[PDB]
Amino acid sequence: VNYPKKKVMHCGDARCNAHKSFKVVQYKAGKARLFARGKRRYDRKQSGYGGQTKPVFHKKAKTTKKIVLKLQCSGCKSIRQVVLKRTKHFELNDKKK
Amino acid sequence: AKSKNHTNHNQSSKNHRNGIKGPVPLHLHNSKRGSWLPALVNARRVRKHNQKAALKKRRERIAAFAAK
Amino acid sequence: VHSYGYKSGTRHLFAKKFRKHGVPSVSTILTNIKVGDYVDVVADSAVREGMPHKYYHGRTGIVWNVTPRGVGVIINKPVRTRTLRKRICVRFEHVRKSRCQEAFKAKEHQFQAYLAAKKAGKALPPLQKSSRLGGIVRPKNVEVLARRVADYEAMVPY
Amino acid sequence: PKGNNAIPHVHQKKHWNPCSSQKGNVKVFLNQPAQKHRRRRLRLLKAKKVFPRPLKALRPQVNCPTVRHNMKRRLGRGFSPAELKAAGLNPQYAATIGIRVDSRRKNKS
Amino acid sequence: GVDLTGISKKSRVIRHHTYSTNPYIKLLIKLYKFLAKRTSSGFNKVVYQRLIKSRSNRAPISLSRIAVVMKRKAVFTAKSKAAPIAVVVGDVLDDVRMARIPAMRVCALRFSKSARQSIVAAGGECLTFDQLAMIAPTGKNTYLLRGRKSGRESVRHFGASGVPGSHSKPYATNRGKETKRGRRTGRSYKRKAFRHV
RNA sequence: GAGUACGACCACACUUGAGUGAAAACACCAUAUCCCGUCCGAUUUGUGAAGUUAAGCACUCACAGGCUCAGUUAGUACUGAGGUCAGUGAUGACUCGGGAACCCUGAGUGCCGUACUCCU
RNA sequence: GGGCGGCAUAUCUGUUACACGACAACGCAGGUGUCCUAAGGCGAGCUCAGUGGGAACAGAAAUCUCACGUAGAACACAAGCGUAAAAGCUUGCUUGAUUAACGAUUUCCAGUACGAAUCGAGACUGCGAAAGCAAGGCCAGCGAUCCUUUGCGAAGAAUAGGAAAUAUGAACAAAUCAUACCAGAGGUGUCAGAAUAAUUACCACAGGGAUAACUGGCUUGUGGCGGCCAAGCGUUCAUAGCGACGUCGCUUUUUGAUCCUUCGAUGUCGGCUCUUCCUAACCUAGCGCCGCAGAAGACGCUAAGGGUUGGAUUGUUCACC
RNA sequence: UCGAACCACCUAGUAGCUGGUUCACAUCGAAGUUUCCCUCAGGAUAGCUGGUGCUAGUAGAAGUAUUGUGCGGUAAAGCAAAUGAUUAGAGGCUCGACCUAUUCUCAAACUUUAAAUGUGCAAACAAACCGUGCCUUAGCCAACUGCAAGGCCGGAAAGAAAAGAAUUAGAGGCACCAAGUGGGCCUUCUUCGGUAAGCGGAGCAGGCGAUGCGGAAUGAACCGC
RNA sequence: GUACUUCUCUCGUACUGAAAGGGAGAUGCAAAAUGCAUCUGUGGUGUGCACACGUCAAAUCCGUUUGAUUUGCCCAACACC
Ligand SMILES: [K+]
Ligand SMILES: [K+]
Ligand SMILES: [K+]
Ligand SMILES: [Mg+2]
Ligand SMILES: [Mg+2]
Ligand SMILES: [Mg+2]
Ligand SMILES: [Mg+2]
Ligand SMILES: [Mg+2]
Ligand SMILES: [Mg+2]
Ligand SMILES: [Mg+2]
Ligand SMILES: [Mg+2]
Ligand SMILES: [Mg+2]
Ligand SMILES: [Mg+2]
Ligand SMILES: [Mg+2]
Ligand SMILES: [Mg+2]
Ligand SMILES: [Mg+2]
Ligand SMILES: [Mg+2]
Ligand SMILES: [Mg+2]
Ligand SMILES: [Mg+2]
Ligand SMILES: [Mg+2]
Ligand SMILES: [Mg+2]
Ligand SMILES: [Mg+2]
Ligand SMILES: [Mg+2]
Ligand SMILES: [Mg+2]
Ligand SMILES: [Mg+2]
Ligand SMILES: [Mg+2]
Ligand SMILES: [Mg+2]
Ligand SMILES: [Mg+2]
Ligand SMILES: [Mg+2]
Ligand SMILES: [Mg+2]
Ligand SMILES: [Mg+2]
Ligand SMILES: [Mg+2]
Ligand SMILES: [Mg+2]
Ligand SMILES: [Mg+2]
Ligand SMILES: [Mg+2]
Ligand SMILES: [Mg+2]
Ligand SMILES: [Mg+2]
Ligand SMILES: [Mg+2]
Ligand SMILES: [Mg+2]
Ligand SMILES: [Mg+2]
Ligand SMILES: [Mg+2]
Ligand SMILES: [Mg+2]
Ligand SMILES: [Mg+2]
Ligand SMILES: [Mg+2]
Ligand SMILES: [Mg+2]
Ligand SMILES: [Mg+2]
Ligand SMILES: [Mg+2]
Ligand SMILES: [Mg+2]
Ligand SMILES: [Mg+2]
Ligand SMILES: [Mg+2]
Ligand code: NA
Ligand code: NA
Ligand code: NA
Ligand code: NA
Ligand code: NA
Ligand code: NA
Ligand SMILES: [Zn+2]
Repeated sequence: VNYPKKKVMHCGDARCNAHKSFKVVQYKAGKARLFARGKRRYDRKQSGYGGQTKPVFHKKAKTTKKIVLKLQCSGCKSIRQVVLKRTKHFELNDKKK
Repeated sequence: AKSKNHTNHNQSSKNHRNGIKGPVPLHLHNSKRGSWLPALVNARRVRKHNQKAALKKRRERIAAFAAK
Repeated sequence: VHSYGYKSGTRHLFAKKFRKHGVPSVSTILTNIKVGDYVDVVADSAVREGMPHKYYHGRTGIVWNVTPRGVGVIINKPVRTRTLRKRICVRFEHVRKSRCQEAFKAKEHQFQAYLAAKKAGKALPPLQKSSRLGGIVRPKNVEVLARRVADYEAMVPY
Repeated sequence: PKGNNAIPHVHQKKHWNPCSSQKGNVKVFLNQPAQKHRRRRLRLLKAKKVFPRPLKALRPQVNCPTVRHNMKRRLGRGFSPAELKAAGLNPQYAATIGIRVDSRRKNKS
Repeated sequence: GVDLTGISKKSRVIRHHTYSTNPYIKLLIKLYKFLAKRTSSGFNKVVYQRLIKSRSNRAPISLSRIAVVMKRKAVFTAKSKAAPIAVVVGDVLDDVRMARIPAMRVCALRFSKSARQSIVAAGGECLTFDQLAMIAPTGKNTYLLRGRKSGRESVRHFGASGVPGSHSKPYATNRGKETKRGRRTGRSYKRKAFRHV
């Protein structure tokens, strides 16, 4: 799926409250922090004898992921997140066919 | 060991043993929640005035009975 | 095998009559639908927006809500040992004014006219008599009813 | 069936019950009336032995802590030396005449 | 044989004797059983029927509720007519939210000490059902009243709390437990507060 | 007795040939400076009135094709209820009720509104 | 039965399905985990598939033109339905595929979720001269808790938490850090969602005739044994003898199908031995018929009283000599 | 005693599996089906059932008719109508093809048409009808005496005639607490797979299971009851 | 064992928000980013025991009582606000 690099869409913030030009960036998850609360609990549980204490998922079935696009306002600098349908090939394209 | 898959053989008899109860009459549970909002808001203002008129009418009846 | 989608098994139910295709006409658009009216839920397969589920096709109910394009209808639906009042949301193109109360309205109007005539001294219409009463019959053509020989040959083809 | 009931949390999964294989972990109070009588009997015997001294030594009045109980008053452990000095009593001599002494309690008011 | 399918579903549970062990309750039942049978009084029939009911089905009434309903009846009542006797088949309880009440004649199975004191101090009087039968044998000029039962915790718990439109309280000793999934939109789903009937 | 504009129902209104057409309309028609649009003023847009009923349009005609309503098909096909009914079966008839379809054939060939105009 | 296979495991269309709705099988015929910044939205213009007549190269088949053309085309897929001044084709502008105050409802259904839907209300927009039309491509195309991760709570204003400043780390403060509330994303396809390789004939237990292996019972396709009709064979001549194409049966001396009985057990192959029964008759007793001269034989009838062997190879039944 | 000895203890180990489970009478009385589940010999969950009742004893009644008004695409029928399949002559333009009108025979996944049996609604007491009636609305409309809505004040009411013009062993509704069941089987008609089966699998409804009695000599299901 | 005592503890009379923290009467007049005044009072409407006014019909042993109904208040409950 080809998606435009810019989108004219309504901005909810009080500064705009109107259709604005948003820059498009695909979402990528951040790195898991070592000192996150769940990660700290997991490491405490894992320490010592007893082997693996939590399930490790193996039976992967999905071949795709839902595309999340982060729209950054030109003036507001705030970001909105939208979800597209699952696809195998997502690219940001300006050249309209 | 295979068994039976599905049937509806006795279900009608069970349903009719206590009977298929009739629907609730239209004058009960006639809530307007989720209906067209502008009409609902307008009706609310009318009902508020009606409540005020009902209060005034009873006050007048009390005074009328007390006087007579 | 058989699947259970929204429009499963509606091949003949959601189809136009022969030589009766086309979108709804102006008469449906100009119809006035009011809260409290009786309507018949008949799906128009040429619209495909606001279209009721196949169960509610051919059912009659009371309108409880009117929106700019839609109508809310209360339909009785038996479930197990009780009857539920289901509020379905459709478009106005799938509802027609019901005539289930036509006879009762005529009966009430006839009574008011009869009462008005009685209170005004006007002569009342004569009362229809029963066709089940005894009477004398004078025939004008009498024929013998019997089984003839030609009747048996008339039912043998080839 | 199970029906609409509270979700049980009875907490009785340990070997609390005495049986053929478990010594159990239980406490009964069948001796409670006897211990009450014995405690009163001991107090009467103690009063006779220490006669004519009062059975219970003198204790001060203190204010219960926390905002929930600050309006209440009760007996404290012992009199502070500051209170004893103000009353004209040496704390070591006071302990010999039936006065409880607490050198830990401060006098903040 | 006679086709009588489902004839037993016509039968209803009708009790003719009290479950109560109170001898004084039994005496009142004997008195009003005779009055209901030998008098043409709807009041006597109802009072006898209510004397047989269980304690849970004899809800208590508050003194403030009695005072309010009598006032509603006192207006639109002729100035030459005496106020009726408030008759309650059940306990009458005091209300600390109503300081000032008028003088009323109240007949009840039982009064709380505060409620009886409040009634007497207001200039009214408390009556037992034997006195009520003596002075109103047919229940003339009486106001039969019933206590409230719909505000009880048992009623508030009745029904499943996880179905759309339900607002019953669950059976849980820990209030903070059972608050996450099925009760908040952010935890899977939230049970719908309203459902059309 | 007709026309035009907007229409409701959407063939009794469609389709194919043929003929007829008062008045006013409608329509072909003339034209390209400007508004506007095309390879093309064909369509469309603008501006016009020299011409024609030749077409559209409207009426009428056809042992016309369809369509509509009836009859016939036929109490037939099928079917609800019943039998310790017939038959080895296949199935069928009977009893108390309900009751089709095509072919075929008879008749018909739009109807009803609002506004303005012609006949006047 | 189980295994192997397949998937009927979540799900869509037609049919089974018996003219409301609903309905089974490892019934029938097919689909789904995708694809599209356009293949979404809107306006305008246009009409498609195919035919017929005609025009340099040009022919069945290139493009031009004119008539007919109820859709016989097309609408990303499987199917049904629907659609013609469109829902199709072309094109001009667009981002209604955004947001959407926990509005209500349908389908599944326990009237719970999830997924798809329907009718709204508010914001900001697009298209259009305008009524209007759009919050994706109508209806299949998808995902809980916990955990991880991202977005929003901009700046400044308030003598005081108010109509309007997110909150907490509980002796109090600042800055970090970690939490919290709301909305998504990473996934469970056994699709209401465990984190999983074999072998056992050395085997064990609880049980099951809910379930296989052996008798019996129902079938009788298959196997076996017959009938009817008469194209042909029989030099000749349908029927001495037999009988294609068809068709109607019987039998339970074969296999199969089924799983009713038995799994707190009905001893499972063959042979030996011994008795009895059946007749669809090999010999023996009679009798018809012949392509019956005789002899030797074919076919058929009544008849089961009597008789029906010795050996080589093979555990064999069977087979062969 | 050995493919993990013996003794004591943890240990009354756990078992959705097998077996057992002690007096009487009386009033009632099932289910083998739905959804979810590593679920298929088990559970939760609705249904069926008992108990407790509550409410003003015909109130919001009905496995049934009648009348009115909706819905349908199965049985039939059709191929001389569309979509598929199919036999053969004839007429037009020695063969053939092509076209035309026919003809023989068909359809669970074909249909112009179209039943029987069905299915939704209505048939006067919180309702509906009448009034140049009244009050309110931040609702519609260019406004309003119009429309939409919530009420108030009056009126009229065969309380539903006549025409075949209903009937009822019709107290309607509302809760609460729970059990057993969640292996079914048979039959009339409909019906799918299979050569078929006392075979497997469904629909509507009866029945057995849970039930004897009187009959068919004998038989859980047949007849009568 | 029975009799006696508890400024406590506990369940309730108040509930909400993740929290910081806030926290529920009616009527009248009037519309003040905490509006004023009063305190004998169901917030309103629809349906609804008894009781109180009447009013019809049936039956009386003529004292009445068996139904229905108008109006008022409506208790408990149920439904819209
Ligand atoms: K149960
Ligand atoms: K203190
Ligand atoms: K955890
Ligand atoms: Mg979205
Ligand atoms: Mg089962
Ligand atoms: Mg069908
Ligand atoms: Mg149809
Ligand atoms: Mg319970
Ligand atoms: Mg309360
Ligand atoms: Mg002229
Ligand atoms: Mg031109
Ligand atoms: Mg002309
Ligand atoms: Mg001419
Ligand atoms: Mg004709
Ligand atoms: Mg049906
Ligand atoms: Mg159906
Ligand atoms: Mg268009
Ligand atoms: Mg909601
Ligand atoms: Mg979709
Ligand atoms: Mg789609
Ligand atoms: Mg959609
Ligand atoms: Mg800020
Ligand atoms: Mg699973
Ligand atoms: Mg899934
Ligand atoms: Mg699952
Ligand atoms: Mg699971
Ligand atoms: Mg070995
Ligand atoms: Mg065992
Ligand atoms: Mg076998
Ligand atoms: Mg055979
Ligand atoms: Mg042969
Ligand atoms: Mg078996
Ligand atoms: Mg065995
Ligand atoms: Mg045995
Ligand atoms: Mg033996
Ligand atoms: Mg023989
Ligand atoms: Mg022999
Ligand atoms: Mg022999
Ligand atoms: Mg034990
Ligand atoms: Mg199990
Ligand atoms: Mg047992
Ligand atoms: Mg019984
Ligand atoms: Mg068992
Ligand atoms: Mg047929
Ligand atoms: Mg036909
Ligand atoms: Mg055909
Ligand atoms: Mg009907
Ligand atoms: Mg009548
Ligand atoms: Mg017998
Ligand atoms: Mg509370
Ligand atoms: Na259960
Ligand atoms: Na909008
Ligand atoms: Na997810
Ligand atoms: Na077997
Ligand atoms: Na012989
Ligand atoms: Na039998
Ligand atoms: Zn912005």
